Amino acid sequence: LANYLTSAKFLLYLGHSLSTWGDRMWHFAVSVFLVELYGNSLLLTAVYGLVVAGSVLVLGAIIGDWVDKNARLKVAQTSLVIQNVSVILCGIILMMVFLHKDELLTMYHGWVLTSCYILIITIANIANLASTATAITIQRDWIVVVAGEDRSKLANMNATVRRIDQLTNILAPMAVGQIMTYGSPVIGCGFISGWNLVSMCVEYFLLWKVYQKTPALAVKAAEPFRTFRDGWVSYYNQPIFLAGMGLAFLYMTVLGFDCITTGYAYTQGLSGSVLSILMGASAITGIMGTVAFTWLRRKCGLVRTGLISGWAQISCLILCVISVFMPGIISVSLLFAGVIAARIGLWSFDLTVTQLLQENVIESERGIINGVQNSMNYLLDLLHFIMVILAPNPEAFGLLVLISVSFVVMGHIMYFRFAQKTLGNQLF
Amino acid sequence: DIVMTQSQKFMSTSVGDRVSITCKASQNVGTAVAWYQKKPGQSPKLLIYSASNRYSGVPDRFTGSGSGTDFTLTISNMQSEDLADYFCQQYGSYPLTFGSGTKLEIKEAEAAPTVSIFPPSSEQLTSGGASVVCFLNNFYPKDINVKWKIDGSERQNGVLNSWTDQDSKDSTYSMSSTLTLTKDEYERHNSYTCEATHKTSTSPIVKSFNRNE
Amino acid sequence: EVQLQQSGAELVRPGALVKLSCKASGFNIKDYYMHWVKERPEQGLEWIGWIDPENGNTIYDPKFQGKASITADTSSNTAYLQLSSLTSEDTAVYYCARKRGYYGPYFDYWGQGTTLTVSSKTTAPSVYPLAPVCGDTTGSSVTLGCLVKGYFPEPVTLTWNSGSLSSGVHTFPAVLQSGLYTLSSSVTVTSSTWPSQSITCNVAHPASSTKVDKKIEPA
Ligand SMILES: [Co+2]
Ligand SMILES: [Co+2]
Repeated sequence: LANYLTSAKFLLYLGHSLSTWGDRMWHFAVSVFLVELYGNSLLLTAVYGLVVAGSVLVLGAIIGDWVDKNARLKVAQTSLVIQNVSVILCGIILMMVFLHKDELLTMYHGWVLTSCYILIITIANIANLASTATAITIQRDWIVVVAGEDRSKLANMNATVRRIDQLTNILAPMAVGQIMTYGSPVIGCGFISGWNLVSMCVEYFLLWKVYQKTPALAVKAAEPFRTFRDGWVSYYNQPIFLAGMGLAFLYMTVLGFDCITTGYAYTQGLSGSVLSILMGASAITGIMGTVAFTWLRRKCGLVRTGLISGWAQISCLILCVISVFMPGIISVSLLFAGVIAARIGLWSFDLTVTQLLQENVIESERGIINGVQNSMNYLLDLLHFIMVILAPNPEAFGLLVLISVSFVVMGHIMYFRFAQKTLGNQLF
Repeated sequence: DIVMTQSQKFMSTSVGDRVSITCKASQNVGTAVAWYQKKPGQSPKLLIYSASNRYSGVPDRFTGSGSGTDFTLTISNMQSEDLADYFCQQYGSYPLTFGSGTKLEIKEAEAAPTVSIFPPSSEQLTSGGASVVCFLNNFYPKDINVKWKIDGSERQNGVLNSWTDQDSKDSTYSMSSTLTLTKDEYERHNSYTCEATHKTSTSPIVKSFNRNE
Repeated sequence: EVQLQQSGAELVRPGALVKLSCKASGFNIKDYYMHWVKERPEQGLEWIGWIDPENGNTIYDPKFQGKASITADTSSNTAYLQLSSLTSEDTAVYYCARKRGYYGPYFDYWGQGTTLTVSSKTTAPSVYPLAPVCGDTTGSSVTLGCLVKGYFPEPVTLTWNSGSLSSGVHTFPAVLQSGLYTLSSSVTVTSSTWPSQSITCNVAHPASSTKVDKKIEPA
């Protein structure tokens, strides 16, 4: 309309779409670099996960207190520059070793095939730290200042951000796959480096624009281990604490669709009912869970939006539970009807808690409580990897669901204790 | 429910003094405690939220401190625009509860009341009732006790005591009790006395009148 | 400039209904939660409940869940509280307050307060007054006084000498008795005008137009 296309609400969807696309192409590239190395997805993939999770679990509160105490534009631009420079610097190494593979040049401990993995993981970890800083600042700060005082416009911005994430999580791997199989997987990596280089400048510009277009953003209000407990007791002294923990418990889940494609995904061929539809259906219930949020939130409010988005997830995971017992092939039918029909309650619950954290957390503590929620989210994602490794046998799976459904039911009791304490012990 | 408690109803202070008002929860609120100040006949205004943050635009001499269960508002170098009521609200959980409040008051030296008894009036005497007033004026500390001794018989029933507010010119106080007896009650008795047991002097200031006079 | 203006000064026979209004100006009632708070005479603040104007969800303090109904109208930008089956205990000042989240750190803006009086009486005042001086030795300050009693339901302004008074004019706060009221006011100055050319008390109850004067004669 040329009137909506220049709003600061749209130059934010755009600057977010570009960042998410860059991050996701680069994740699929690094996921195909882990095939020029140990072909297994258990040891080395889970160790990549452990490294990124540990890094953010440690530095979440320091990153948060850096987001607060400094500025709004310098923070966004520093984090943007850092992530895109680290992405091109990892893509260059990825290429310069994706060509010269299996050439041990020196015999000492700095040899190639392992210093390459160490360097890729360190630079990927810096990329992830920077992108977490950008997530904190942009979403939890600029969506709340841009959305003004409007509890139904902020709901729409949250659901919109999530829908962009959900469609990019599909379309970015397919684009980079057609590039990496069209010509070759070396020009692919060089291309993702170039893409990230140009979109760095584009997003630099878009952020500067959104800053000029809403003047409410220019208005601001053992030190490392000091500000690690000055952020983990604050996050505990908050009245909203019990919801941000009930959310963190939904991350220690093996039934998360991305991980079930690793183990217990055999006997089904690609493009028939797996990555063409079963990867494309979980992107439908991810849009169909963000449209239930904005709807339920009007009819029944933001605390009973989390209470129906909880007995929805729990009730569809009673399908993944009757599966492993099969009481009166079938079993793989249900387990995937559960993992997919329970993303309606998981993406609707993720959005209430995101919006409770947004309007109930003071502006001064807005980055600290939002770093310590990230750290809480990985601390439970870490204990997710610690459980897939040392328990990787096919026989030992019938239990990685029951102790992955129990952290769901235990994260929806820490919300039912939040609800019953906020709006009517006997009123619901 | 969390029951916020403020031990002191009154605090006697002086200008330029540091006064610390204390508030005590009944459960672990965390840092969920805000501090309001209200002056007589007004609406409560914010001072300090989340137990330490100073709301934007309140002077820099209001400080707030504490965590967990025991909290403190602190006025450094108190001025004369601070004599008010202060109370702590908790927003840790619903229903919200407020502290019952703590009234500041400028502190004077000490004084004893000028007790003055006044016998029933003629027009009231024909009105089926006779009320005897005593007017203790310009007192020291707020608290005081009267003595309704008709025929040296302390009558605890039918009394009404009303105390002023600290005068802005002398920081003193005043009070007035009135025994409300019947027209047949003031007749059947003979003596009428009022005494003020203030802290100023152990010898009570007793004033009395005679129905013979 | 954000304001909340309230309807004022209602007087209600007990057992009836009443509805108290709170009109917002400078913000949208809909972006906030609206809270009602009660302050009894010489008592602490008490919380009645909130209403979410968007969907009309109300939460009450369990001791108000019977006889409090908070409603709101966004079109008029105004919130309402209905008190039902009124009693003597209901008399208090009601405040309307504005909070942002379910756990907003504060009530930044407050209503002016609405005094609600629940009683079943209405009459004029009886001004009876006299100075006392007998059997005394040396006069203190002749300490004259006044007693307005049995006022039906109004705020009297008994002032002596008609602005000829001095700082020696102490007005004792009024108090209820048999559903009527009672007050008093004392003066003590200029021990020469006692017995000699003196001043008088003038008390005027507006709700009854009882503007009566009474010059206090000696014993
Ligand atoms: Co990423
Ligand atoms: Co996994």
